[PDB]
Amino acid sequence: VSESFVAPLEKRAENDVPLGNDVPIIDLQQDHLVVVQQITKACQDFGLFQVINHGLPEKLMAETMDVCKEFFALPAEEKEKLQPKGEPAKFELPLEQKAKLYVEGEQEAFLYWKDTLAHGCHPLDEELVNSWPEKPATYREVVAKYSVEVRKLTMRILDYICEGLGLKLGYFDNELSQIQMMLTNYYPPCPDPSSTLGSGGHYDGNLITLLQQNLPGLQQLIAKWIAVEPIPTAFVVNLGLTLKVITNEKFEGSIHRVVTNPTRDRVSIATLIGPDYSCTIEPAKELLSQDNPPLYKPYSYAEFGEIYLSDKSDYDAGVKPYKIN
Ligand SMILES: CN1[C@@H]2C[C@@H](OC(=O)[C@H](CO)c3ccccc3)C[C@H]1[C@@H]1O[C@@H]12
Ligand SMILES: [Fe+2]
Ligand SMILES: [Sr+2]
Ligand SMILES: [Sr+2]
Repeated sequence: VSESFVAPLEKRAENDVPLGNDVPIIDLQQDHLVVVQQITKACQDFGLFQVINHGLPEKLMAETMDVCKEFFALPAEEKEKLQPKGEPAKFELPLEQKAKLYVEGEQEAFLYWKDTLAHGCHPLDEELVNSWPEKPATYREVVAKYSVEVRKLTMRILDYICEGLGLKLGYFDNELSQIQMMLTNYYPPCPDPSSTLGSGGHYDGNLITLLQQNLPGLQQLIAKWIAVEPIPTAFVVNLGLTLKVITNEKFEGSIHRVVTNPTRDRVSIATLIGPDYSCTIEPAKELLSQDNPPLYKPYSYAEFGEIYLSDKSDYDAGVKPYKIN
């Protein structure tokens, strides 16, 4: 492969990462309190779990994966229409909600073996959807329905989390969940998987992420890496760095990466929900005491975002400047 994609030695993936047998798989059609308790335990101990019987239509999950795969099968001439000034966009602020193709990497500078389609999804209006891909013809109809359903499920999970923490229901149903970025990630086959990464190890910087996958490649850091079993009808829930801060580290964030495959391509669909760039992030005051003093000072989400997107020297580089006590 091109030297551009060669990861530094220490960041390269080992060839035989074991299945995470202890990744919680949570049935949302259990009794209400059982769901609250199992979600709370997974958030406290792991920061990554799967949800099944989650109420989002399996047909809609299949139709969305279909139209996302159809998008990445489009010819160059169509994909150029989402490359500002002839090039993929960068994950840097301002992060606009109009649809673009994105390149990603670390600055021993290297690129991730990944093409990403990203756009905002909330609130859904004519202007936003008109900024989405024109092809395939059904993308806008399908992804509009998908985005509304994934948000519905994410807000249910956040309210289970509220009940587990002892926060009032709807605590996150405000500026803290105003941004909904849908990242469709395309990992083409890689001739040298031993040297490349689909994505380096990271927390998602936002509040919470729901991830739809049907093929292997997602791994979690627990410093042992484990493989997250693809369940095509499930969502992987990744707790974000923002939720780690707001819970005053009562909850773990998900540190995850994606490895490349030499033979087959992979598409994943990540719905990243989190604060507006104008938000102030701090540990929830309702949970603080002399026994539980704040571990972070209040900070600008915009200021955090700039560091999070640029500085990859450590997983929590984004929040290091705001650590106290
Ligand atoms: C692999 N990268 C990581 C970093 C990057 O994430 C983002 O762009 C999110 C989008 O809301 C973001 C969160 C907080 C602040 C700013 C930006 C793109 C992908 C994704 O998995 C994360
Ligand atoms: Fe991620
Ligand atoms: Sr180009
Ligand atoms: Sr347009």
